Amino acid sequence: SRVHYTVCIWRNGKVGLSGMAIADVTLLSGFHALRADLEKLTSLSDRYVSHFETEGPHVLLYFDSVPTSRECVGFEAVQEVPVGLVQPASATLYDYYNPERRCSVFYGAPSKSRLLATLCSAEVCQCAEGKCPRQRRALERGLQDEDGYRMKFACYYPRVEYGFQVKVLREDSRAAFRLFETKITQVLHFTKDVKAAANQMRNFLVRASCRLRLEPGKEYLIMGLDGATYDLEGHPQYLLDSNSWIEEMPSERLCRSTRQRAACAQLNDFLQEYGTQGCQV
Amino acid sequence: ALEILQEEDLIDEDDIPVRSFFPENWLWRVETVDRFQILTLWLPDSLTTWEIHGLSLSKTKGLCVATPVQLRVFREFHLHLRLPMSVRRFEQLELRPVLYNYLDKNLTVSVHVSPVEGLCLAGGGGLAQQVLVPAGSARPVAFSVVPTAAAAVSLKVVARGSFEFPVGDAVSKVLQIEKEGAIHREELVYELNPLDHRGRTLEIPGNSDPNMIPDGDFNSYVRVTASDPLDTLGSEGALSPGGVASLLRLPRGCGEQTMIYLAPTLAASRYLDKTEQWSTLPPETKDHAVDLIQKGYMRIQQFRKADGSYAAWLSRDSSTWLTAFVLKVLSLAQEQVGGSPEKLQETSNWLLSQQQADGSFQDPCPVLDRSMQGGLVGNDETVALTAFVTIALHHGLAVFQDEGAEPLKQRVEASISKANSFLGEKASAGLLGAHAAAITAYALSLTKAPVDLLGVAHNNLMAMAQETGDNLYWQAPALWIETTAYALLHLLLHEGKAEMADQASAWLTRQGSFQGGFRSTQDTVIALDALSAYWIASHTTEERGLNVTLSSTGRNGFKSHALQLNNRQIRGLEEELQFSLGSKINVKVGGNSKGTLKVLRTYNVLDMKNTTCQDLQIEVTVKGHVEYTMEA
Amino acid sequence: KPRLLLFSPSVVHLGVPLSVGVQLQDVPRGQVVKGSVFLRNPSRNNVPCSPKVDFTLSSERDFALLSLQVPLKDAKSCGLHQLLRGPEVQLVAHSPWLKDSLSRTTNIQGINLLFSSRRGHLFLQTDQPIYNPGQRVRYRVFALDQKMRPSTDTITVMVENSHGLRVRKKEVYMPSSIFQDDFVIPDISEPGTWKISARFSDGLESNSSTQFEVKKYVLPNFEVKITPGKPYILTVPGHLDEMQLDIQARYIYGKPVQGVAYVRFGLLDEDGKKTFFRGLESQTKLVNGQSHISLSKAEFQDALEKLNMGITDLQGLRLYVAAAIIESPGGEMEEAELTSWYFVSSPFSLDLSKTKRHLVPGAPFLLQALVREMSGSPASGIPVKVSATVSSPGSVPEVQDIQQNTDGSGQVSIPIIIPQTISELQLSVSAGSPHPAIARLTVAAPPSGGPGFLSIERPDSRPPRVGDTLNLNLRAVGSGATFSHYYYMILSRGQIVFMNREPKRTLTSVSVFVDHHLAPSFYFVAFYYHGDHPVANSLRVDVQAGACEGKLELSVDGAKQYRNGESVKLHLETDSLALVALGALDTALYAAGSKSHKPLNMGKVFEAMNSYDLGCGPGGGDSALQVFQAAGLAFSDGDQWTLSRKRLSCP
Ligand SMILES: *[C@@H]1O[C@H](CO)[C@@H](O)[C@H](O)[C@H]1NC(C)=O
Ligand SMILES: *[C@@H]1O[C@H](CO)[C@@H](O)[C@H](O)[C@H]1NC(C)=O
Repeated sequence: SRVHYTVCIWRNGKVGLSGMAIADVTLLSGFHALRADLEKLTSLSDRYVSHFETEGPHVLLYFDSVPTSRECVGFEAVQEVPVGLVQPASATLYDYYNPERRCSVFYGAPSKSRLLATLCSAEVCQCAEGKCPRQRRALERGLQDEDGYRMKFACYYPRVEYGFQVKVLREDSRAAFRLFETKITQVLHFTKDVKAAANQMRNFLVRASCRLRLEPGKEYLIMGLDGATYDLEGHPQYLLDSNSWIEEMPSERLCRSTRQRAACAQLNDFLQEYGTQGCQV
Repeated sequence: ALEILQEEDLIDEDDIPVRSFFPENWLWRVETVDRFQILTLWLPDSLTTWEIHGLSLSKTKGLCVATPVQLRVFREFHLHLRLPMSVRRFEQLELRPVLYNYLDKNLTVSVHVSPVEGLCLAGGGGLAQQVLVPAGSARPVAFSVVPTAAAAVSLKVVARGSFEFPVGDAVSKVLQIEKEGAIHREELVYELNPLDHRGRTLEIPGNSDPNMIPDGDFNSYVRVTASDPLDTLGSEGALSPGGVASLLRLPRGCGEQTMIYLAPTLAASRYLDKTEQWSTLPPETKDHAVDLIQKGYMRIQQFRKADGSYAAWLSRDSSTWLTAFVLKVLSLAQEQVGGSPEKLQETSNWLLSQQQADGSFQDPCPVLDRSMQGGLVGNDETVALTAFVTIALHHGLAVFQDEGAEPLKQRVEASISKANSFLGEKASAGLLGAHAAAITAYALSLTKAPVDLLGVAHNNLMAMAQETGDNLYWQAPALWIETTAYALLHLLLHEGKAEMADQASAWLTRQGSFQGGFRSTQDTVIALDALSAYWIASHTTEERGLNVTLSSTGRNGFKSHALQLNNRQIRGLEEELQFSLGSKINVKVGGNSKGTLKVLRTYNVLDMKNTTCQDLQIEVTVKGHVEYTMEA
Repeated sequence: KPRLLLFSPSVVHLGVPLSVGVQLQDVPRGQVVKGSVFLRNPSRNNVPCSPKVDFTLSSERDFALLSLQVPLKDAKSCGLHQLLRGPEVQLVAHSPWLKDSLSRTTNIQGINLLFSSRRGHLFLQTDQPIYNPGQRVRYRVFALDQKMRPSTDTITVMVENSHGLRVRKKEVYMPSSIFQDDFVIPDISEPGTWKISARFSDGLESNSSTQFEVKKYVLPNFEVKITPGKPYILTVPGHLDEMQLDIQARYIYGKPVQGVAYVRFGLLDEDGKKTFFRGLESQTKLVNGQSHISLSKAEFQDALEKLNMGITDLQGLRLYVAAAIIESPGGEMEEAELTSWYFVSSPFSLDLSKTKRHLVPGAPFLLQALVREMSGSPASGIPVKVSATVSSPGSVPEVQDIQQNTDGSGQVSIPIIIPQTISELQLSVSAGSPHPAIARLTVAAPPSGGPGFLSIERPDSRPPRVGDTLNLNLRAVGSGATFSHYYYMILSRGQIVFMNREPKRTLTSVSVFVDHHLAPSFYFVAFYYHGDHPVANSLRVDVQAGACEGKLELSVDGAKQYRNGESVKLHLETDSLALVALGALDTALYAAGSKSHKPLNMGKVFEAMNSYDLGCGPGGGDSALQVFQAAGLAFSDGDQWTLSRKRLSCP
């Protein structure tokens, strides 16, 4: 319905350039500020904001004095249309007499964060945006088929670059990620790190806001697109995101049972065949 | 209610012409237009206004430049995206596409940045943001992105309008990712002076500094500045323009009087030639002077006695001094006037038989008036005459040409060597008069005497030297004027544009300027030749050029660059060249000009602390409840 | 009694045909003289520096206009390239008439000239006026001759960077007479202006150039324009005019910007120090893409008082306006800055270049002045008053007051009548009111006892069109009419273009057809003889209707309003088979530039054409030698002749 803004400006630049300030603030994608609230702000005796203008998500505020201590002005905005993508926005403060001298700051929605989700190891960083949980066990569902589209998924669309059946050892957390530390039971495919092999320690991260459930001590089939961060001990490191394949492998009893009977054998037949044959003949 | 959406009931992007070609200047082709031409241009995708150059060049009608045509392209519904100059990798930035609606209807548009390899973008790039733009209004559709790529990524912003109103636009534009670290530059300055042994060869080291990023950009530039003196010069010259032209007088009387007229007339013509003052005189004066020289040459050969000797009247016994003086005049006149060479060859041969056993020469019947000889009564007359005949013989030596004169030259040059030996011996022996020493040194320097002889004559004159009253050394007697002229020519011959020569010329020029010119006889003939020779000598010597040869071995292997700021005409010329290299450059400096060499090494250095938001500050907090779709 | 006259330009251009005039005075009805004229005399023997051209003259064909080639090979071979000190050369006419008739000691008569290797016209243009570092600069140079036709001679071009150092050098032979080239700006280059220079290979003096700027920029989407109501402000205490400005901001595709213009004010000095007012800043929202703002007299006086400054101190300086507009809601912001608003003491300005000096005692003096808005355009219909004091001819001084309004293009032309034996003329000019613009001019009269004078009277003061015939009225003043003819010639671009003769009559009128060769400025020189003394006068005529000899007309057939990616039929029209050089600039580049540079245009071409004009001042002189030298000529009659000038400078 509505949202509430608080804008504060100040300066430490008494040593530096002096001058009045123009605050250019950009609202959330669907919100426009109420003119009635802003004009009431503009008519106050000690207003601070001595002039204003708005259209759409944009508010210009002229401050004819900038003090060392915080000078804050609040106002409100009403939502034209739903927000379609969870994202920050920016506010930019220009000196009236030196627009080259400025301060530009990102801010976020109240539930959301200041910056985009990104994974970093040493000198390399990698995008972490996207909905993590494939979380797919086909054996106990009606969607499982004997068609044998697992290879078609891996090779053609959406196409897979790495593939392992992995034993999850621990579930940890770092920054905005939950980190599954794993040991490779068998290698099925690689693109990066052709020298990957069984019994190597690996890291499979998942974004902390994602609700993926992966149990330590169990063995999962994990396939997806190559990362770019790598572990601190040198091993290439992976991130679970959209189009990654996450599937729990069944027992003999949970293959022998009627619901997935012989379909589980087809899954096993693919798993060995793809790991030896490779994607293309 | 008010938050209703139209999700995926919109134009499907495939049917949206995507805008991608954004040049800053185009249509640079040159076309042959036979009176009429039509070019079917395909417009670029940038909505601006174009100004079109037009220059028409033709063989028959020459250059015509047309009044520029203004051509502006406008879409009525469009998206505009200003990308920054460059954005650092792994540093979040806000992309701010703006939708513009110039229709009379409100438009509802779904905007998203297409998923691209190399950019990290809100929700993975699949999510799209509906926005509504009033009629005649615009609205920003800011997107926040952080770039992962190391070089460049093309990003496409897509705006899908309603199916009710199929408005739509798309902008594909290439984002430049700044290299790791930040640019830094070091300039190494070395003053240049290849004159003598100082900085002819040197070796310059690179940047040891481990602050450099190894795989970043690396460029190095070499450039050099040369500086000539800014002085306004001390040289004087330009003895009166019109006084020298008043010496041109047609020979009237017999031989000696003819020579009294002809010798300044030739000397004035040679001075006016050598000093280039014809432009400041009546234009046909040179023609008159040359006709006077031609008249003089025709006149004098009617008084020429038995193969090459002269007296004013044929009955009189030939004068050695006049014959030498006539030889000196007519050997120089040979340049202007194509006289007979063999007659001059005979005249020099006659002087050879006036030499004694050694180098000494004598005159068995001098000229009637001593004014020709400079008042050479008494003193070192025999020594001065011996030098004077040697000077005349040296001028005559140039006449010898072709096989017939090859032996004739040989006897004269051997005689010149014997004369040179005597002249150096006389200078060595002791205290001659200043007049005798100056003419002896002049004669020796003309004949390129060995330094054993030439130097002693030069040094003895310095010991004799006495200041005339201003500066240097020899109103004033004719002897002082004549002696200074010999000394000035000797100094110029021994050392070109000598510092001592400058002072002597200044005094002699002042002496020449009494009431518009010299009125005396023998001195003027020598002085005009000396002053003109000085003026040529001062302007002849011009130092130009500096040559810096650079070589190094590196990433690009063996490489060598030679750059010279000469080119014959230095147009205040300074020059810069690129020379990327390793960490050592070998410098070889040639030429002859003062200068400054700058080697500029530019590379990426570690980023260091942030500058922004250290003076100005802004802070913003937001509270409330935001309506979201597809958050989960 | 009889005379040989030799006329030529005072400066010889090597590789350029030199127009030489030759003429006979008081030569018997049947007498005939024949000879040869040629260029001569480095101090290398007396070698000719040109071929010879022969003239044949009769009593009934007593003048001839000759084309003397001066080629590079002969100038090189004679020794002008080895010459010391100044570049000076002789023109020489050779005829036995000087021997046979005048009994000189020569058969030669000449003139002493200067020379230059500067020749042709070199033009050059660039891909853009402003580039980013690391961007490819395309450019091309055009090589034309003195005749203004494409030249194939080898040219040398060099690129000089922002620091000032040569970065590149090319010397190339031109088959098509255009050199197209490209280079890339160093990525680390400092912002600043770059300069491209071009010469002919043989032309060490053939300077020509164009400049561009390098700057880091992102291409704007709108341009903001600060336009004063009048580009001057009166600081006279009688009435400080009110400061008001129409501030505009417009998208480069034409539509008006919507947003807020944040404007600041101050005083800017000559050095470049701008002292801003603290206070008086104006914030205004655009309406129809415009905002009208003004600075009140009370606000301004208080602001000056705030700076402890008086209105009497404002004889210099200028009122500085800088506006930073932020687009709403887009958020793009670009700045405009106005440095044209000088504080002035008069709204008008007087230009007295047109007024001739050294005017004939006993003939009307023509006071010509251009009245212009101070830092603006010519003032139309402004009343100008001229106060002319004729200083004592022995009688008491007198003052002549004549008033006239500016006819057009600021032109006022007032005929103040000057009587004989004026000691000197003192002129005071006052134009317009309120606050008159004033200028004062003093000019000395010819020395006493002259041989005679020549009145050149121009009835039509309008600049004649190319193709219009101009009529000039020639009247002898001050001496008996023994002569039966007066002789005249037309000098253009430093060359004698036409020479002819008109017999004396009552109110003699000579017709000058203004052809394309006389554009843009020419000198009319005419003379007659009184006994053995030449009498001459000269008048400058500007031709301001200049246009192409042929044409180039670019057009787009249609109503414009094209959309992106559409087909545009660009139409090119011309009068010959021509090489048409095209280029389409985004106009944002003009807005981006810190110092905008005008493109290459026809006015620059005509200005380049007249750089060879040796003429100095509006003409006239105290003596015929001065008149000829002022026109740009060198002259000799055998007794009176012209010393070489101090190059083109005319100090
Ligand atoms: C169009 O937008 C204007 C401006 O808010 C509004 O008054 C009008 O009701 C809108 N019309 C429609 C059909 O949404
Ligand atoms: C010719 O151009 C050069 C380079 O800018 C300059 O040094 C020289 O003074 C110029 N000469 C003239 C006569 O303008």
